Amino acid sequence: LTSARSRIEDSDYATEVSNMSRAQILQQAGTSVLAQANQVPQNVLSLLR
Amino acid sequence: SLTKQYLSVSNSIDETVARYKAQFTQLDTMMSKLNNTSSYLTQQFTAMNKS
Repeated sequence: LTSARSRIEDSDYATEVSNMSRAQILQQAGTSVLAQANQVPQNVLSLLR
Repeated sequence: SLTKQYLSVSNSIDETVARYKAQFTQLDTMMSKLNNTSSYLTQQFTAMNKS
């Protein structure tokens, strides 16, 4: 019964570590692309005159 | 009768001692399995964190 409960409940560290890595990376890349996106409109400002 | 009863009780006691020891042996085998598994899990965590 202990083994059965382990199966139903216990997580897998390997899988979860890979997941965390993927998440951290998506987050960092998102921050970067946001930095690039914020700039976009300012190309307009050059046409201020 | 009395040394006879001793024969009987000695025999019964011996059966019981074998039983207890056997239970302990099987339990320790289970320990072996779990220890090995957790140990390699631990090394994996240490390395992937060193990452």
